Parts: sequence; C-alpha cells; structure tokens
Amino acid sequence: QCVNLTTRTQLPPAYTNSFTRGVYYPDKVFRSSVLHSTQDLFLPFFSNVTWFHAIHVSGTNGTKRFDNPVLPFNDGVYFASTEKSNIIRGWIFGTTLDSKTQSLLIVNNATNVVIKVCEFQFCNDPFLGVYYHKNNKSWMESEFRVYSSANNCTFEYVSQPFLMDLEGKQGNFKNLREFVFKNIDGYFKIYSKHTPINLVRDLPQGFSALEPLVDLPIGINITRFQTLLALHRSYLTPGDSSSGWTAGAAAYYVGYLQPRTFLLKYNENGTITDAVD
Amino acid sequence: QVQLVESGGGVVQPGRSLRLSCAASGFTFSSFGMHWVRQAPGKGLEWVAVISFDGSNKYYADSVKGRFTISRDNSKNTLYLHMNSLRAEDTAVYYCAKDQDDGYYYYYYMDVWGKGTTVTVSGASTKGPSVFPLAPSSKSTSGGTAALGCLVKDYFPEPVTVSWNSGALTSGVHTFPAVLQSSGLYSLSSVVTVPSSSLGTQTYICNVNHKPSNTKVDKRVEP
Amino acid sequence: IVLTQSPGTLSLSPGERATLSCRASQSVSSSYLAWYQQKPGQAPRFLIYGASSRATGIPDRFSGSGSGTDFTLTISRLEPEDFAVYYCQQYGSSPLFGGGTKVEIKRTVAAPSVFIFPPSDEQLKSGTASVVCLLNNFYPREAKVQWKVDNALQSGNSQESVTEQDSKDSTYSLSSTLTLSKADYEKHKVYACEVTHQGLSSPVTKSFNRGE
Ligand SMILES: *[C@@H]1O[C@H](CO)[C@@H](O)[C@H](O)[C@H]1NC(C)=O
Ligand SMILES: *[C@@H]1O[C@H](CO)[C@@H](O)[C@H](O)[C@H]1NC(C)=O
Ligand SMILES: *[C@@H]1O[C@H](CO)[C@@H](O)[C@H](O)[C@H]1NC(C)=O
Ligand SMILES: *[C@@H]1O[C@H](CO)[C@@H](O)[C@H](O)[C@H]1NC(C)=O
Ligand SMILES: *[C@@H]1O[C@H](CO)[C@@H](O)[C@H](O)[C@H]1NC(C)=O
Repeated sequence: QCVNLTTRTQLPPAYTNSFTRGVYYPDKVFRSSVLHSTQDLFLPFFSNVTWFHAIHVSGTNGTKRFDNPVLPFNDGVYFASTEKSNIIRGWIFGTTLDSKTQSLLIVNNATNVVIKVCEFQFCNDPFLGVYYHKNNKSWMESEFRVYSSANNCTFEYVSQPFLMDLEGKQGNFKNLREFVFKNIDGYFKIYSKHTPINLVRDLPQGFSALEPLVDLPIGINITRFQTLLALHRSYLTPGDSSSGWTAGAAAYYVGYLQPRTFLLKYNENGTITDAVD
Repeated sequence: QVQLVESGGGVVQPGRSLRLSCAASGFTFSSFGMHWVRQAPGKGLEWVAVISFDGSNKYYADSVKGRFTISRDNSKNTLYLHMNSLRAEDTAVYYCAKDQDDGYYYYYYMDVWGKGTTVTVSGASTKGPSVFPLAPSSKSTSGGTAALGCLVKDYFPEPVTVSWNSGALTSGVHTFPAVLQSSGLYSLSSVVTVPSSSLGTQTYICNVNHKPSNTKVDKRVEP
Repeated sequence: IVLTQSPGTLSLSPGERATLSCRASQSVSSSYLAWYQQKPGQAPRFLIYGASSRATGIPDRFSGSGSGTDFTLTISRLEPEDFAVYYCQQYGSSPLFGGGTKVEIKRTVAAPSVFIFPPSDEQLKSGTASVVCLLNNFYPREAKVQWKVDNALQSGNSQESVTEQDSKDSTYSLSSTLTLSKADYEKHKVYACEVTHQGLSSPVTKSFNRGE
C-alpha cells in the first residue's frame, strides 16, 4: 500500500540556464569530420530550464521537504540530476497515471533495468523501498510503493541498467546523470550520457551530446510523466507509512523539448561539438 | 475481494508439531506483514507472532518465544505457522490477520481478520459421548417451568451439536459450552424450558451430533 | 509490559453513552493504541487506531481519546448488535492485547429458576455420577453457587458454564456439575446446591434425597 508524503510543501521552484546542454545524435549514422543540419524536437539553447527539489533537508535536522511532482510531457522532456547517491531509479511516463489507462514504467535494480507498460494504479507519490534484508547487508527493492495494481498489460523489456555508478566514490563531479526522452509515432526513445561535472553547483558551459540508448515499440499516448524515487525504509519507527524513509536528499533538472533545427559539427570521431540558432 | 481463510487446525498430542495454513485472496498479498493471533476459550485475544511481508523479519511473543516459527510463500499467497512443543494452554482458536503496512520492524493494528481455526492439544483419544437423560422432578416442583435436559459426558472433541426433537424445537432451548476437566475429555449439557403440563404428555428427544467419532445418538427422557 | 482495560465488564441498556478505560503500565509511544470489537462466534473487527481515528465502515458513534498511559473508547449510543467484547491494543514495536472488556444489556434483575438433577440409574451403574444444578433464564452474569453434599460444604470438584446473553430476552442460564465418583455418590444421602444472588432476597437451596 502507498502513502501520501508531500502534504505541506508548495514553495516556488527554482530556475536555471540550459547553456549548451541536451544534444544527441538523432540517428545511428556513422559520419566524418563534416557539417550537418538536423530538425527535430530539442531542448532550446539557454532555455529557462526548470529545476526541482526531491527530498530536501532544509533545516537543522528539522524538516524533510519532499515535493516530487508529476509533470507535463508536452512534446518531450530533458532530464538530468547529480544525486551522488543513486536515489533516482526511473520514471513513470504516462498520461493518466491510474487504472484503465496503460502507462509506462522505468525501474532498475542497480544491476539491470526492467521496463513495463501497464494499466498500473500509480499512487499519488510512488517510490521504492531500499532496506536491509537480514542477509549480509543485502537489500531487496520491492516496488509495492508504486502501483497498488498492475495487470493484463502488454509490453515488457529488460536490459543492463542505465545508471552506471562509475568509480567516482569521492565527489567532485557527480557525473551529472543526464537524459532526454521523446515519444513519436508510438516509439519511445532514450538518450543519456554519464559525464563528470567538477563544477560545484550548476549546469556546465561545456558540450556533450547524448546517444540513442534504446527505441521502444510502445504505442502509448504519453502526456504527463513523474520521476520515480527510491527511499531507504527506516527501521522500527513509530509510524511506518508516512514516516522514516529517504536516506539522502535529491533534486533534478527538467527542461521541455520543442521542434527545432540545428547545424551540427561532426568530427573524425563523429562527435558533435555545437549547434546554433 | 479481501478475504483470508486458514486451515490446519485439529487435535494433536503435546510435544508434536503442527503447521497452520492461512490462505489469502483479495489483495496484493505479498505486500503486507501477517500476524498470528490466538484466543484460548474464556480468555482474551493473545497476540502470537507476525511475519515481515518478505519474511526478512520475524517476531514472536515471549509466550511462544523460541518455540514457534513463522513462514510464508508469497507465490502461494499463503501463510504458514510452524509450531513445536505444543504445551497444554496453547490450545485455542488461531486467527491469521494482515498488517496495515510493511510489517518490517514495526506492526500496525491487524485490520482485517480471517475466520479462525481451533487447535486442541491433548493426549486424549477421539471418543463419542455418554449421553444420560435428565429426569424431571414431580409434576411441576416449580409451577409452569418444567426442567429436563441431556447430559453428554467424556466426549472428545468439540464442536458438538444437540438438537431437541429433530431441531424443530428451538424456543427456550439452552445448550452450554463444554468444559475440560482433569480427565482431559469434554462434557456439557443441553436443556430446554418447557411447561410442566407438557412433560411426559409428548415426546422429548435430544439428538447429539458428534462428528469425528461419527456418532449421532438419540435419547428419550422421562420423569 | 502489561496493558489493562477497565472495568472487567460494563452492563448497559441500549442508547446510553459508554466509556471503556484503557490503562497502560508504561507510556505507549506516540499514542499507538487500537481497538477491536469481537462478537462470540465471529472474528474481531478493527474499530479505531491512534486512540482517536475512526476506521472505514465504522459508525460515527464509536470514538475515543487519550495519550500517555490513559485511554478510553467511547460509544455514544448503543444498538443491539453493538454488544460484544471490546479489546484495546497497543502496537508500537511490539503488540499487546488488553484483557478484554464485555458490554452487556441490563434490565430488571431476574430470579433464577433453579432446578436440580440427580444422575440417572444408568449413570450409577456406569461407575461415574455427576449431579447437575441449573439456573435458568436469570440476570446478571455474576451469581455465586455452592454445593452441599449431605449439607457438607464441597469445594474444588465442580464445573459450571454460563450461556452467552440470549438475543431476545437478554438473560443468562447457569449449570454446574460435580466431578464426582460413583463410589462417593452412595456414601451420602441428600444432595443440595444453593445460590446467593441479587434476584433473590435469600440464598435459595433446592435438594433431594437418594432413593427418590
Ligand atoms: C494525503 O494527504 C494529502 C494532503 O492533504 C491529501 O490530499 C490526500 O487525500 C491524502 N491521501 C490519503 C490517502 O489520505
Ligand atoms: C526565466 O524566467 C524568470 C522569471 O522572471 C526571468 O527572470 C528570467 O530572466 C528568465 N530567464 C530566461 C528567459 O532566460
Ligand atoms: C531486479 O529485477 C530483476 C528482474 O528480473 C531481477 O531478476 C533482479 O533479481 C532484481 N534485482 C534486485 C537487486 O532486486
Ligand atoms: C484485460 O485488459 C482489458 C483492456 O485491454 C481490461 O479492460 C481488463 O480489465 C484486463 N483484465 C483484467 C483482469 O484486468
Ligand atoms: C492523449 O491523452 C490526452 C488526455 O486525455 C488527450 O488530450 C489527447 O488528445 C490524447 N492524444 C491521443 C493521440 O490519444
């Protein structure tokens, strides 16, 4: 069963700048040191990109602000996060986010990703349970804190997990887990790239173009998505539904897509460097 | 629809083992801790044990500590209560009921309960009754309240059922719960309130129904 | 830890406000008290948690409050089916069930129609004999009896059971026996049993004699 745990927080969200961030090879074409121009949905350059806060310990051990929203998915979203602790596990791509409506799901057990599209019953605040399992610190990742019911649902997929916890283990760069999603003609497309950002606070001035991970034969009318979080189930705590969870805090950056064209600079390594409008 | 059913109750001699089964249907069963609650006859509910939904955590009352174990098969959607060294007082009705949340190191109230199964711990063997009539006194001795009933003795085990005149008589019947004495068997009495002028003038019969012994005995009563 | 309700039982007609005290040895963390209603032959239902939170499908007449080491379930007005034992539970880091609390319909005290029954002839030749006295359709539950074999006071050799409150007339019936051997049956002559009861001014005794 699920819980309601935002319940008091509505403070205005923060904004930031998408300087040169959110580019990707929109094809599997091998190319050379040439100049190319492509038109598709893209994150606008220097867009007034939205920044959120997930679990937010804004207080001297006092408060655990937690405000993950659902979000519109007008035509495509750009998603990125630092979140050194792998507290983000996937997304809840959908339109209605309840029964009688097949919706998409993204979760990954730190060793492999599993993908579902189903007539779920996503509760108002989905999340995952991360908690020791009596066997050598091991922990299961039950997902009953997400959907009270999933059934009679068509498509499925399993693969290696996106979120590679590369050997950083100190913390100066955070690798800025980054993503771009679009859904057209019933096909759902995935782009990402781990990339260290030694900059302490905000998005980089550098350039790095994502790559097509997997294109998904989905055929769903995705209109509004919600990110999916993972919380560390507390131990014996007075109250267990709306109470102790969430080791670590989190936040992520979100910026919508829009149709556009851009001129790109390939290399002998076929690596894009910049685009213009 | 939410509903639990439990099975595995019945007789057992002290010291053996019994494995109570509680079947579940009507919710995402492998998402809730399950408790075991027992209730000895005449005593209030005594909580026993609760299992974490995935089984990583198990807790028991000191009343059964180190002597009961709890297990569950999420694939089967079924709850198993393992018991060994079943002392005498352990006999009771046994209720399986679900937590309200992920009973992990913490346990909400049991919210919806099964229907209870009875375990009886005794060295006594199965045995039918010894039905004995209850002879009325003189014509009234009280007025219009004639007393006559039936005594069943040294029978085992309950449930048991007594019907006066093929169940067609129900008004004024009084059948008591049984009691276990130092003998180890059971015994109870049925009776019905009847007018004094009606005794003898028409037939009274009590029809005990003892199922495990497969013994249904009719009886006739005279002053 | 030990939790205890109070009183042992409560006996009320329909409609009057009833409270059910719940006293705890230690303070229960964060008022994690729960209540239950159990009717004989049924399974407990879940009434209130957190000492105040009404549960689903629960009539609004059920309510309660408290914190620390003092709790109380209250029922504003009573309905015929609302008469069943109530259990008071605390569920923090370990469960613990209260001793139980029964709610009873009350009315005018009733004289127990007390009758006696000597063992049958087949009983005696069976080698075992038990004498059964009966207390028919009386009130209330609390009523003490004693057994006098040839006027000699007995003790510790009797079993008794009281039927649960009947649906329509809301009375009680009592019947006691004797864990008596036949060999001791003939060595006496007259068998008596008495009740000291509210419904009777005096302790009435009904007895008989062997041979009739
Ligand atoms: C959880 O709390 C929010 C805050 O008011 C409320 O809107 C929602 O209905 C609550 N959900 C449940 C299941 O109580
Ligand atoms: C983003 O919106 C805020 C809101 O006032 C504005 O101050 C800021 O200049 C905007 N940034 C842009 C349009 O790049
Ligand atoms: C993650 O899910 C896959 C799906 O088959 C499962 O095989 C794997 O054991 C899970 N891993 C963890 C750590 O839960
Ligand atoms: C099977 O799928 C249909 C729609 O494709 C849905 O209406 C139905 O509820 C599903 N069956 C079950 C048991 O949920
Ligand atoms: C997708 O769902 C939204 C919400 O009902 C609706 O406005 C839109 O027209 C739908 N689009 C398609 C292609 O079904």
